[PDB]
Amino acid sequence: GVYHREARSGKYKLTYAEAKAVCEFEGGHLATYKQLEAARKIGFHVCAAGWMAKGRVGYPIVKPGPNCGFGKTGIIDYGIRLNRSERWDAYCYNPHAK
Repeated sequence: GVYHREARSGKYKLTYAEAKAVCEFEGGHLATYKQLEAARKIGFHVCAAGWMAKGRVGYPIVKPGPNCGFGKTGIIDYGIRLNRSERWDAYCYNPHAK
């Protein structure tokens, strides 16, 4: 059960700490790479850095955009950047997320 999530103020405003608090808020759990992958292959596409893993934020793109991803394939994750104080989206993952 993976679903994209944004900030109450707008995209690119959630920090690994905030992004999680939201997902874990409703007994949920941040989405990972492999997870967002199996969901990405089903149609999980979100042109925006989505927090994941212990603190890694990538850019999952199933449809190579012209100006968005410039033509990227799959999730574009490079790993943590040692700065959760960043601002992006938040990938949620709850068994029921209800």
